[PDB]
Amino acid sequence: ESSVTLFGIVDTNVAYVNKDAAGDSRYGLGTSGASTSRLGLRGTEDLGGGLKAGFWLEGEIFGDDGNASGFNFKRRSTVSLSGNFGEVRLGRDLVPTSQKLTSYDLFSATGIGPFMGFRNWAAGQGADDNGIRANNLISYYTPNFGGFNAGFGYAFDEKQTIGTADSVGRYIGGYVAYDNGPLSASLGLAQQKTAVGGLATDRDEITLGASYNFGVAKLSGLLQQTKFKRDIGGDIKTNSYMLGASAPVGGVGEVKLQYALYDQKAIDSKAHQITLGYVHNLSKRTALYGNLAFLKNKDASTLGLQAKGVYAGGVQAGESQTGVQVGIRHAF
Amino acid sequence: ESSVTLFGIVDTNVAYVNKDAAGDSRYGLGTSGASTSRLGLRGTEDLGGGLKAGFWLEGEIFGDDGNASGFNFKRRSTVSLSGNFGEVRLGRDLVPTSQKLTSYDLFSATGIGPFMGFRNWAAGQGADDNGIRANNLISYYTPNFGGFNAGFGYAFDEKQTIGTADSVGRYIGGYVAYDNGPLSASLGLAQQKTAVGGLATDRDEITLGASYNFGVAKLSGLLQQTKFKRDIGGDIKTNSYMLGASAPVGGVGEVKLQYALYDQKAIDSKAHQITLGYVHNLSKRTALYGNLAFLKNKDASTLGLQAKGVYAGGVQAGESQTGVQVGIRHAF
Amino acid sequence: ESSVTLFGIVDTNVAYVNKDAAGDSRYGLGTSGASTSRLGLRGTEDLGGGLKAGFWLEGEIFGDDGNASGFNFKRRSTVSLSGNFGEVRLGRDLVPTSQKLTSYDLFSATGIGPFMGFRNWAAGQGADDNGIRANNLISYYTPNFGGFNAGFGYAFDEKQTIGTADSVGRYIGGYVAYDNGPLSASLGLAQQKTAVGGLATDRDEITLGASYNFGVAKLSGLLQQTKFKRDIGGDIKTNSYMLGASAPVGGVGEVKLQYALYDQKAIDSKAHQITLGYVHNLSKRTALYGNLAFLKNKDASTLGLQAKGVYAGGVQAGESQTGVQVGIRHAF
Amino acid sequence: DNWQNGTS
Amino acid sequence: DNWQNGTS
Amino acid sequence: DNWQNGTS
Ligand SMILES: [Ca+2]
Ligand SMILES: [Ca+2]
Ligand SMILES: [Ca+2]
Ligand SMILES: [Ca+2]
Ligand SMILES: [Ca+2]
Ligand SMILES: [Ca+2]
Ligand SMILES: [Ca+2]
Repeated sequence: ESSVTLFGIVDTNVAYVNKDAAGDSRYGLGTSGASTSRLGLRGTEDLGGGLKAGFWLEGEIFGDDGNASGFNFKRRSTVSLSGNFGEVRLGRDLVPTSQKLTSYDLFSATGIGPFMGFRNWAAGQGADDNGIRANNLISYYTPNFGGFNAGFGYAFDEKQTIGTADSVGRYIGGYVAYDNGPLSASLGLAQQKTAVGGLATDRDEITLGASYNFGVAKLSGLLQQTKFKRDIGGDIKTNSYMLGASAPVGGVGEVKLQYALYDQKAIDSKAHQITLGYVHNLSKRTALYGNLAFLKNKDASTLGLQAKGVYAGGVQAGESQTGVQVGIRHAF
Repeated sequence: ESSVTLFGIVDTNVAYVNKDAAGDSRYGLGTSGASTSRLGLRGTEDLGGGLKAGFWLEGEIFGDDGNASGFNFKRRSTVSLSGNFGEVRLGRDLVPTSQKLTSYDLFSATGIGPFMGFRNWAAGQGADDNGIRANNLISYYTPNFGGFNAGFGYAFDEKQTIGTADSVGRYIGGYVAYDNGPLSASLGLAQQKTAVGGLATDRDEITLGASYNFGVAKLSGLLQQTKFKRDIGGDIKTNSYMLGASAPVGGVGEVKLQYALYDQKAIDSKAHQITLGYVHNLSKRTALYGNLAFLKNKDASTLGLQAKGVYAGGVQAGESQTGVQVGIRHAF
Repeated sequence: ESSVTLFGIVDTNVAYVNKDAAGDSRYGLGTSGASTSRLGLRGTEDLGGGLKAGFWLEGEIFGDDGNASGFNFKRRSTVSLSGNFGEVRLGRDLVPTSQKLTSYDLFSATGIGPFMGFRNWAAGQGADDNGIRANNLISYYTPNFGGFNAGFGYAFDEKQTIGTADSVGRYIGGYVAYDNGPLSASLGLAQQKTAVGGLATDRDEITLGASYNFGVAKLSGLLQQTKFKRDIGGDIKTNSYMLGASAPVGGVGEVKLQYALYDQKAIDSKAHQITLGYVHNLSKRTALYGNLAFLKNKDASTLGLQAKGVYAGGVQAGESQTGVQVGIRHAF
Repeated sequence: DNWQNGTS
Repeated sequence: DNWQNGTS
Repeated sequence: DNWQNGTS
């Protein structure tokens, strides 16, 4: 029951957005429209008695530029022990809140279509103020007993200091969930320490997600409140909402539709997004895909679609933006 | 018919040049004298009906310093589909013009001996103003039908802006060729967008190559004109010529001789180069090799031999430079 | 007799030191407490007649941050030929003096416990003024004949210039040794070229090491003098001493104890260190471990324990520092 | 162990 | 699939 | 050749 695996995904696309921050269209070769491109090594070693040791080293691939800024293992770099008690992991990884709750996003938290809640709404100065991953992380995942399951993590700040914050990067968080196969629901809660403009700030996040797979189609949704609360007073609060559906089409095909709303209280502005996706499987490993998204900013909102490798910046206040990605995803 | 391959080459050498830009000799441990040192992963997946999906991730290795500046996949990072129609590749790679035409260089476009035509003659400000590789590349390669074959590529600029150039990095190019085994000939044409001193400039390149393998020996040659044409007027034009021969010696050995001329019109100066090479195969994977080169600059020319990892800068105007590399190439 | 191997170690820990350079405690998730975390590829190719070609590419892994500063092959990036004559290696590696003499350190030259002699005592300006590895290295290792064995290396400076030093990075060095299984003893001598404050300086190092494995326990020790001798006059001289013992405990366990003294003549100050270690093997590949160290600085000495990934800086002059690491080491 | 791909 | 070297 | 792990 021991093995070692070298694996990855190259997902590269052509992409277009009709406007950038100057109002000009952009198009080009981008990446990671259907799944994040990656390269990794992992293993499991059977130690006897149901105890296993694991490792996992994974970094993002950027096929449009050959990883010009250098390859790393920032997606995951863990060592773990697992057994009938669950699993304990040490190292950089998705924090438990994002690992579990991003599963409700039908666009796999990548490309132009996905839920944007896990983002740095306040221009926090920490390394991971999108709430997705943490350095210096220890996590514990329970088994699933009768559907119920939970995860918990703590990431050490190691006295990282920015301005009046001397614990930048601390994470404490976890979730409780129910997963029985067709039905899934989770509640996550997390706090990170950060700074905004050099002033100590808490990043507080509460997230609820649920889905039901009817077989002929799946319904999924997310609700999140993210609040950056500055110690001396003041807060940047965002409420993010998403509902989506996916369905198999003709064997080999899949259609996806997601709607999202981002209510950015600090600028009293909303943005709305609608994304349509299609995936056509040539094999279990190889798919062609297309995404089409429409993002409507109101008032002072300046959110932009995330066409990785082409354009992922903002747009002018109150502008609507259209984006398209067409590509190929190849897993190995 | 599916597979995955982890592969590479470590080619490390001792090297010497008798002068640098100050007129002093340099010697040391360098790399990539016979083949470029590399590490890569590639795969082919049989999809049925003659259709295949591929990936290829490859970066250069620098064995003298342990890749001190960080490992990347800048040599190639593609995903592809191939079939009876030919092959389409997405991602950073050699552009079709260089991929095909560099095959005529008997020194494998590496070390002190190779053809220097694919270089940044004008101090263009783009990432790839040597015309070798491009970011954001899509390429199409035909099958070989009755000898005839062709390749075409387009690389997106993605509005990269330097001074008055707002399409830096664009490539459009291709070749037509005839290859029947012993005889090979190709004509390549390409244009890149760039800037020189912040002023928009086209990099235009036309290249002809041919070779014939007699078995007892092979004759090969290249002719190229590279013109950097500035939009407001003015141009830096270089005509590059090479003729070479190689022959097996005693089973296990190979001797190579190449002569080149670089006519640098913007400085009204020529440089001439003669390189002798020997390769001694210990196995199909492992070879010992030696290169000896003599580069004569005339007038204002300051070209230097490319002893990678020891010295690859220029020399004083009108100086002649001698270089030597002795090393080992090990493929895996 | 040919093979290719992809291998590594993930060693990640929680660690604590009671003081940093400001006198504050630090704790966090660190790495490499029992063995240095690494990822590598190596191979051996049988060429016939007892001749073999090898390659070895290895870089450090930082599991707490996912190699955030980028992955490289700075631990070793060699190609080699070996045979009944011994072995010749080209490329960045441990220099022969450190490769052989660090074997006497019971803490595997990593974590908070190890011998600190191989360090940059003088704030030399070279890349490798700890005397551990070199760029541009050629090494020759003899066979072991009747116990006796030796190693020699030369690393090219390649005219690296810092201030008045124009041969920065040069190494010349080697060792003689006797190794019969239970008994080991070695004498190493080395000189590097460097600069201190922009002034040319020789780094001279002489090291003696010995050990005896009684089976029930092993005794090991090191003696070293490192002298940075500035060409215009003046020197920073350090005498480093270590004695240690290890013993198996209960099958599966191992206890280690090491004492060291660093006599820093330039500041007329000593530091003393005592480290206790335990390793508990869950398998041949997976171990849990703990290290406990106490470092006492006297007078002007400011040495700190090396809790990699948590805190590895100095402490206030004359302060004592306590450190702990607890972790897991998983080899693959 | 021999290194396997992602799909085993 | 098992990962192969360059020469298969 | 097929790629092996560290312990062969
Ligand atoms: Ca793991
Ligand atoms: Ca791009
Ligand atoms: Ca490919
Ligand atoms: Ca070098
Ligand atoms: Ca080697
Ligand atoms: Ca890197
Ligand atoms: Ca850390």
